Amino acid sequence: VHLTPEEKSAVTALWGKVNVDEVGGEALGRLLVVYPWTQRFFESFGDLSTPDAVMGNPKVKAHGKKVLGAFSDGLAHLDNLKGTFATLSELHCDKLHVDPENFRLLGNVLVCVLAHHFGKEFTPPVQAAYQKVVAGVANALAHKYH
Amino acid sequence: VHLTPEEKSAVTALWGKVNVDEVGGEALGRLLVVYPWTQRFFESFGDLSTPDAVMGNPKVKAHGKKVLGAFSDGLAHLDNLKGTFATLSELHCDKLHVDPENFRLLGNVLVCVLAHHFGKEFTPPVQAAYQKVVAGVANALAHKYH
Amino acid sequence: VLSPADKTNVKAAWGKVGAHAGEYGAEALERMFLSFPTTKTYFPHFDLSHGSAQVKGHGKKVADALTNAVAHVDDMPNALSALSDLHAHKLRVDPVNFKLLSHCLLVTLAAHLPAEFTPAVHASLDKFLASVSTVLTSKYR
Amino acid sequence: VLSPADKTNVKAAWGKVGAHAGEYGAEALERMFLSFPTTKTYFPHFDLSHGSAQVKGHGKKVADALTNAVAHVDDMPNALSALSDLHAHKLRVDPVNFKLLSHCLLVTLAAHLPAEFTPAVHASLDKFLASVSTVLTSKYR
Ligand code: HEM
Ligand code: HEM
Ligand code: HEM
Ligand code: HEM
Repeated sequence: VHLTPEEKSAVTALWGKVNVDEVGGEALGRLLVVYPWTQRFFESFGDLSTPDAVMGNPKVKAHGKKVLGAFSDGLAHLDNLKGTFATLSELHCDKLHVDPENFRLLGNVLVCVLAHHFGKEFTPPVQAAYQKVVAGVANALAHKYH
Repeated sequence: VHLTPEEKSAVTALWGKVNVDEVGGEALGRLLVVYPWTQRFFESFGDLSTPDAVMGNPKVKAHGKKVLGAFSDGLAHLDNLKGTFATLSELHCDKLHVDPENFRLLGNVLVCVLAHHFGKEFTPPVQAAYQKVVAGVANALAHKYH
Repeated sequence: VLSPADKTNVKAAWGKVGAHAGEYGAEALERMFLSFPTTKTYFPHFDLSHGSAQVKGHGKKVADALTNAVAHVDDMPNALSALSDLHAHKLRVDPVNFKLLSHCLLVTLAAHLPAEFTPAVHASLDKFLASVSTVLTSKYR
Repeated sequence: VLSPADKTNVKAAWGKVGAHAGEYGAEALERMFLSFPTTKTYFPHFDLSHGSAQVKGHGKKVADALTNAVAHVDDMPNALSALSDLHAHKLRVDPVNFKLLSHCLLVTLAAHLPAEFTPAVHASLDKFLASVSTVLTSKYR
């Protein structure tokens, strides 16, 4: 993750202001609404028939918090994403059977959410740092696939 | 790049029988025919209005040989594609302005040409190893883009 | 395909963009140039520095084209006909780049339209831009 | 769009495959699973070892749908509507995978039809698999 010091502090600075709970639920909900086929993995979560059903679904909100908690923990180890995410990788591949492309779609959806919450504060340079971070994270979760 | 010892020997063995002249000509030629937009970089090569014209164009054939010439060097540097291709990356970005997505296109075409030529001998396991080489070469050529 | 609801959402979102469109296009372009540097290879003749005139000027042209497509949402292939020939025969931009710009346009809208960028609207806009991208790319070969 | 020459080029190439269709389909599937392992996540229920019967049987099915596509090249949506429904609403395969499968088909064809895989035929066959892909992902949302 060729992330420069300037890129690194920018990511971290912003991350400080994030409410991980509401952001993870927002991101996962949108993932499910914008790219409807990513619902195939969450049939046990209940009603996902309309936007409000998805965004308001408590299990979606609870799972999003779970996803973001791991992402944060990843932001604390930017120089070693692969190690940090290795077990999550094996899991998503061997047990859950999730096509890694889903990790890239979530990343972009997360960037839209951050953009949505911070407006002007989400400058183009800060967006550029985050794009590198979400690819790195996507790549780390993909790494142990076989 | 994570190439398995048996994958390595699989790449090297087959490459030993590759006719660089023929194959370089074919790959570049097909690139320009199957993906017409790539022709934008080779206007000075002359007539490229039809497949026969493209496949016949001697500047196309001469440049194909050069391209595989560089590719060959990479195969003896698999453990450091980045360093081996650093200068070429710089030229393709700063002097030539080639969108790296073109590298990926060439790789795939390259893979089809090897199959066309070797038939049976270009087995699924062999293809797999060459898909990795092709991607590595592509990623190394994009490395110094800024 | 775009549904009635999608069409409705797009008209509403772009309707609120209004007289900022051009600026949003310049920003969208700037975001693309920094987040995806390879896209710059199509603009070696441009001054790409922040605040550049050519950017601001090209930004406006892009926005005008999206405004026209929304103005002709039920006849986009014909309304964009010219733009399509241009990108396929003269410019010859690789198809993947269209996803990059589209993504940067959503980010730009997300940043500027807090109340209107609802999930449902985000979806519709994404489909819409994917539909534009497809038209501009339909005559490549 | 597929041009008349493209149509002719494909009907021609696909004709030679003739009875080898099920074999080539199986081979493309195998090439895909090894070359691009992420594609295996859509077949966790299949025995994916070399030459196993699930891959053989599925190979035949893919190729037959392809024969159906060639035979109905001027009317692909109608002909493939049901497959389009299946992939969109039930299997829900990410669109990026259609390219990997298409590439593997092309490799299989080039390996098996030395005389027939001319550059123009190569171009047409690629455009053709792309058209099939589009139709198969047209109802995703
Ligand atoms: C930012 C990237 C992601 C991270 C960090 C992440 C993290 C996690 C974590 C911590 C779990 C719980 C693991 C456990 O139960 O032991 C999980 C479960 C799961 N993940 Fe991911 N995830 C990511 C993206 C995705 C996406 C894109 C998908 C598919 C669209 C996905 C599919 C699933 C599924 C289906 C579960 C199990 C849900 C259940 O318990 O029923 N993940 N993920
Ligand atoms: C397999 C990846 C590639 C390699 C290893 C490669 C290698 C080379 C080499 C050795 C040269 C000669 C440089 C010199 O004159 O010093 C060259 C030039 C060039 N390459 Fe690439 N190339 C690759 C792919 C591409 C593709 C995909 C494109 C665009 C479709 C491209 C566009 C060009 C152009 C426009 C030139 C200058 C040609 C001229 O002299 O008119 N290259 N490349
Ligand atoms: C949302 C989809 C897009 C639309 C609606 C669009 C629209 C336009 C318009 C209106 C022009 C001006 C043409 C004129 O002067 O009449 C243009 C030019 C141009 N566009 Fe696009 N564009 C899109 C995507 C892209 C992308 C993805 C690229 C490549 C990254 C690109 C690269 C260019 C280039 C290089 C020019 C010519 C600039 C110059 O030489 O002055 N466009 N486009
Ligand atoms: C070239 C485009 C493709 C065509 C023409 C095609 C065709 C078919 C056909 C004919 C079936 C069987 C339907 C039935 O049993 O009635 C099928 C099922 C299936 N396809 Fe595709 N397919 C294509 C691409 C893909 C790709 C890219 C994927 C993802 C890698 C995929 C994943 C599946 C899966 C998982 C099944 C169900 C397998 C089972 O449970 O039996 N397909 N497809």
